[PDB]
Amino acid sequence: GHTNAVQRCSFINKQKQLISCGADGLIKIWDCSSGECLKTLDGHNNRLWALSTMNDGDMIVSADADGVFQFWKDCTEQEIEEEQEKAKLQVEQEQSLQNYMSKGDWTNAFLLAMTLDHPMRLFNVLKRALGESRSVIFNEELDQAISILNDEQLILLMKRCRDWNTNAKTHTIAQRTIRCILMHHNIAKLSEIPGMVKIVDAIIPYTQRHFTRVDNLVEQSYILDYALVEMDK
Amino acid sequence: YNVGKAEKDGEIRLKNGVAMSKEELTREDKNRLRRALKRKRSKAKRNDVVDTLSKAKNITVINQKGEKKDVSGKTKKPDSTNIKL
Amino acid sequence: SQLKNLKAALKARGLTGQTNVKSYDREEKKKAIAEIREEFNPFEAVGKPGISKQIGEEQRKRA
Amino acid sequence: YQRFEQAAAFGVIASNANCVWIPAPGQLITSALEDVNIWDIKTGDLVSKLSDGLPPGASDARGAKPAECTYLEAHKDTDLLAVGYADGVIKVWDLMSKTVLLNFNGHKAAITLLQFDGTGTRLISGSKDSNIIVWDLVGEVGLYKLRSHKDSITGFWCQGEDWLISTSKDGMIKLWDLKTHQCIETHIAHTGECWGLAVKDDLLITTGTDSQVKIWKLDIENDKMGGKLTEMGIFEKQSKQRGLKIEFITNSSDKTSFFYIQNADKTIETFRIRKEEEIARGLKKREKRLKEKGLTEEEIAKSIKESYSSFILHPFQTIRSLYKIKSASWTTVSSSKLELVLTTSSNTIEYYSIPYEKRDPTSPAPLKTHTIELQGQRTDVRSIDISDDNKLLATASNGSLKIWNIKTHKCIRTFECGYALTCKFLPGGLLVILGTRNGELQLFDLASSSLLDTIEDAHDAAIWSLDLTSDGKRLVTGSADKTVKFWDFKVLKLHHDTTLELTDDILCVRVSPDDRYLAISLLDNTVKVFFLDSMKFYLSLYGHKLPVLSIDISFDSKMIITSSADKNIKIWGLDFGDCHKSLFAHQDSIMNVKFLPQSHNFFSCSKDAVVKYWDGEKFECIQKLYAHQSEVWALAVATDGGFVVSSSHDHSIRIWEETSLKAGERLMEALDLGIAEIEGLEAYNRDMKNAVLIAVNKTPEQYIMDTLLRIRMSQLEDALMVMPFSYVLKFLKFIDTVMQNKTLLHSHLPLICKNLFFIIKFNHKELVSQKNEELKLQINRVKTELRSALKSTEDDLGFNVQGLKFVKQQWNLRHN
Amino acid sequence: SAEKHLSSVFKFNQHILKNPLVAQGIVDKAQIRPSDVVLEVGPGTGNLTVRILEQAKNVVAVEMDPRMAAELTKRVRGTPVEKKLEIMLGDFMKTELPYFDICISNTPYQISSPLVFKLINQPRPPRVSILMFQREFALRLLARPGDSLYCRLSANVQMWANVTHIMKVGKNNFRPPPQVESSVVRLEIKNPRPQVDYNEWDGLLRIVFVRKNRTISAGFKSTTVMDILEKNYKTFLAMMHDVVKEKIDTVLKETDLGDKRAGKCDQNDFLRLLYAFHQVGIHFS
RNA sequence: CGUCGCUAGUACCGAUUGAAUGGCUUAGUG
Repeated sequence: GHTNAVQRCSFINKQKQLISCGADGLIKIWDCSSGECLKTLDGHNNRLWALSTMNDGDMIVSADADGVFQFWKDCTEQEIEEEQEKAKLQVEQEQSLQNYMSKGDWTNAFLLAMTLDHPMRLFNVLKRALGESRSVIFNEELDQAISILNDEQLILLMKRCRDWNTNAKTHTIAQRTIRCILMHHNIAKLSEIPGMVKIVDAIIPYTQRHFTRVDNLVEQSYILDYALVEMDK
Repeated sequence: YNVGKAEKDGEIRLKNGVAMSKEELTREDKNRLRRALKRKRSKAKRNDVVDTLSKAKNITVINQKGEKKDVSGKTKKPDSTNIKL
Repeated sequence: SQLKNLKAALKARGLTGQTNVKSYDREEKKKAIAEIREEFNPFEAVGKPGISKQIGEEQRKRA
Repeated sequence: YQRFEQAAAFGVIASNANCVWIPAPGQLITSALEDVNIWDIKTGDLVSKLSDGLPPGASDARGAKPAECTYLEAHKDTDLLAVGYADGVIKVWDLMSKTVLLNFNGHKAAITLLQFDGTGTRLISGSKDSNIIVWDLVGEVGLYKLRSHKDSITGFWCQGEDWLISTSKDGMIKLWDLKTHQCIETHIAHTGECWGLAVKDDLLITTGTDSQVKIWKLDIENDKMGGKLTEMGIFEKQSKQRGLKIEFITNSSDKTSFFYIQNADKTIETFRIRKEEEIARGLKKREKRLKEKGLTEEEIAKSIKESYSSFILHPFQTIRSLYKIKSASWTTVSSSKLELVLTTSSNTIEYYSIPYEKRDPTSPAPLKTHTIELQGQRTDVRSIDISDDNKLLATASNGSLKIWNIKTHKCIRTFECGYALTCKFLPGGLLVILGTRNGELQLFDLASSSLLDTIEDAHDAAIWSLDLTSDGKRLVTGSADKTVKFWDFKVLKLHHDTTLELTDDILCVRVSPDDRYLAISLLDNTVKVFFLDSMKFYLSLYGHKLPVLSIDISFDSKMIITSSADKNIKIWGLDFGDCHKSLFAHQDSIMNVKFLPQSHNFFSCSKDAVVKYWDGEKFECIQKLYAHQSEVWALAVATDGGFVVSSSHDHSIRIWEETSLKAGERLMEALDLGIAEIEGLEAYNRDMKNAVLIAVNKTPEQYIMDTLLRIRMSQLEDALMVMPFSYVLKFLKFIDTVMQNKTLLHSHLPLICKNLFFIIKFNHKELVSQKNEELKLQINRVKTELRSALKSTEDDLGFNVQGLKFVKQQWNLRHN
Repeated sequence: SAEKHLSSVFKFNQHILKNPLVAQGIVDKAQIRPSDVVLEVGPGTGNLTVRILEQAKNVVAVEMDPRMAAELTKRVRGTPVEKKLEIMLGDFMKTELPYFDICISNTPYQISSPLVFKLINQPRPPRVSILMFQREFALRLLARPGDSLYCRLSANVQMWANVTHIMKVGKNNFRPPPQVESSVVRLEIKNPRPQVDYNEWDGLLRIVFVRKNRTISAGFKSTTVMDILEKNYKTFLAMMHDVVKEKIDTVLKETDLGDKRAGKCDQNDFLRLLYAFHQVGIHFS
């Protein structure tokens, strides 16, 4: 696997792995049992002489012919601990979101869905929250929640509402979310957010189509006063 | 603007305008969506002689390494304890 | 019509469908092939009498 | 022909199923395959056996291999036994009734764990299908189920009906709210897979793949919406292997909490919770030691938390046993002593009693009170023979030789031996010959009940097979040594007469009933036949794809059948060495094939656990009889042929002995029901001043709207067109009640608007003629609320777009 | 996925005979017994192959052009001799070939020299092989001692087999006409194989055939001949340039071979030369 | 919209005196 000649080979991890320094300046880590390059380490731009290992290779130092000393340190357990922690947070959030939706705490559920990036839950939280509103825009607490979103969260939300708007069966929900944001943010600030305007571009044509619609459904409505006035005679 | 495929690898976005993050889908809906995709993809002179070679059974192909293999590309065709135990 | 009976008769004998399904001796399958072939040829559903002239010819090849 | 069936099965105390214990020191009920056995621990033998019925080998028996009962679980107060099978059917049993009380089949996979509630009405069922289904015996139905877990159900705990904890193979532990049927909170039991769980008082302990076992607390009334099940610390146990089962014991007078952890290795490791004031005393002592060490107060507090797990509990004992334990149970409780029962993988049940007082046990090592080995065999039976007199069955395996009487099914004589490969039994019932892999030939006499003579150097390699001449004077040996050796009895001792060289090792040897010739198998895939009188090569049998495992010789001696790992059984004609026919009988390698005496027909047994009867003349499987769950190693046939025996890796020995609404039309009906209902509701209220809707669990107006939503659009206009006026008046009443509920209107406003306009357009002349003044008010009210709704959405739309373009202009000006 | 594998072993990139008598003559001179399996090299369309199949228990055809193999397949499909034809496609010099009693080949001229020795070194070789070669290469095989075309190839092949001319084939007999004439020869491999080391026979033959018309003594005068040979003697002692010089002098003098020419020497002459060096401890290879 | 498949991965069950390493120990050398 080495592009240029290998000039140092030392065992690490007892029998399990071997590290090799190549004349490309590339330090390759291999699994002795399977003989495959597990990792390729590039900390030098020149060909190498020395490869010193300590603590069964937990500490590796490689010197460059240029005169650069580059020190690697083992962090497998450190990385594994990190991903373990994030999984613990993610599973906790997923459960709590589920509890809130069953309870109907749409505001807390709304925040969790944006963080977790769950569209259907984001659909359901807003859809049935609007229904409760039907029984300022959504409700005082959720409206406040909409106010606090950061620039990244706003862009993510607007990516949805665009995808929501095009379908006539779902444009109703998206518009009210757009209404709240324009009503609960500095409209100037929204423009500086990069990529927002191109999202703004796609909303306009579909909004006009729905505006021509509804106005026509309104237009057909005085079929009923034609009924009232006629039989009143 | 037209709705297309999901930008994020972990999501499914249909042309309907609905996005589906894989994490929140239940197992049953994951199965049918996989089946739904399956139906969509299912419907979606040298060659003339090569089929004749594959058509015939009594043809053996020799590679550069010298082994004998059939046209499809598969090799045409003991420990005492293992066999009895 | 006749096609539907063909699939059902073949399926009953195991002549159609995947063989590696998880969760009949071959020679008997051949016997089924013979029975299916003769049964679905009404000319040789059954035809009215007088359609074929095999008996007249074979009696004569004997002569 | 004459059908064959399985009469009586034996040779196995129990399968790899949990141990169920009843006091009596105690009695244990453990099951063998589908059947259930009851073994008294004091006696060491079974008091009685519980069998479902449907004997294997009968016509009514299903072809496919029967499902053994993985998990046995019992409730003393109801005196009922819940049996969980591999397929997933749960069968309720009563020990007194000797039959199935109730049959439940709702699991697609085997049942992992089970629990009767104290009331006995509800049985908690856990299966590998990742679903927990709560089953009601008195209800005869599953009231509900739990599906959140993504992996198999390793354990569950439900003392209170209100709340439930369940732990999965994946490792996530999720507390369950039963009435709402949702999981309260989710935390990972372990980074690895979690297999063991136990709840007692507030304490919760779980064990995973790694050594460390995790301690948890749960506050059932916390209601904090978080941190419901939380961990204080982890204490590292010695055994790296996990603990499948965890069971605890306390004595109220003692006020001491002991418990074991049944590991997948032989040693069961145990632990004990320390008594609180002793913990308090230990806390004071450790604080003292830290002051002499010189640690700061913050340091002093730190070390207490890290050692807090060590403060809580200590090991009272580590119990070690002779054989690997599949399951264990806490049998007896006493401050004076503890006694435990465990079922081993080697099919023997061991029971240990240990006394203790105060902190540590008096006995340095555990002591076994009783064992169950009379009916138990430690290792699978490699070779089986049937006695010539037919009243004795000879059974051979590693390090053990067992003789079983047919009628009793009980071992008359047990003989110590080596790793015996093949067993042979001389005529007249005097002697038996066993050949070991070590190279030794072991000869026993039943009357002597001991070995007569052993020749360790008889074969340097393993004696892979052995056979005798019809006269019995010559003994034919086939070994891995590549040489056939013939041993002649003299008065009694054996001496070697002649040896035959061969190119490969010998797999099997078969001497013809007529004694004319001997057949030899070898590794090169070739069978050879030698004349026995002359020891001259007669003919070969070639063409086998893989080595032949067994050779049998027909009574007429004209044909031999070679069973080989290639999975094809071939019959060969000796007169000219031709293969008359070859059949792919079994999906896996075929071990043994035996001619029925005085019959060309033969039985066959293979690794895939299928045993079949084949007719020589028809050359086809007479009968397919499937009984074993594992590889059938060997098969032997009686001299008369009345009964045939087979042995499988399960350790079980079986004896086989022959005996329409159109679109719109549905809208019409749905409209009548709801409008009839809403008219009633209004009717009832004025007075104060159906079944389907209940099952629908929706409002009477909501039910119709689903129907309307259900109607396809293309047929919708015709559905309204066919609709008579009298129903149209009803349909106007429907809208008004829907319009009263503002939430439902906006959800489905666009569809409602189009339908209303079509009806009024399509019945405008009918509408105007009607003189109902009330009809005015209905049309007036729907109008005013409809306008507000349509205007609202329009105003929101116009509001958004106008500002929406304003943003575009501002961004342009900034960048332009 | 037939295209997947056949394209990995071939890229899918010849003078064809049109004289029926030579094909009939070739099969006729084969004298095929009914119980003989024939290895046929260069089946081409199958004009020779079909005739062999009629009189043969089995025929194994080896082909280099996947084009031409299929035409063989199409010609024989649904015929009584279909069961008796096995087509091996690809290079056959590297593969260990099966047992065969006769070899009939319209051999590719590029592999003519490797082919003749593959049969000879084939364990239990074919009893008779009718091979079609060019005049230049064939005349070397048939060349007799003392002739102009007598060479190392003649000396090597003649002692492991006997080669005899059958017929001459003119360049007009093929199209597009090759620039060289063609011929048919019969090769009869000796059974038993004459028990002489394959390497030793080549070793002696080569050093003396560097200049066939020059004296054998001169062929050993080259400095490298002494060096390669001297170490070979050091091998004999392990299990001295002047000594090996003297030893060579005695051998050529005693055998009276030092003054003759390799182009005018017979099998016996080399064998005697081969011995006289073995006696004095010199082994060539 | 379903059932059974095929591919990738995770673990599980016991047979292959499974094999190979190391800790201690019997006995014989040292």
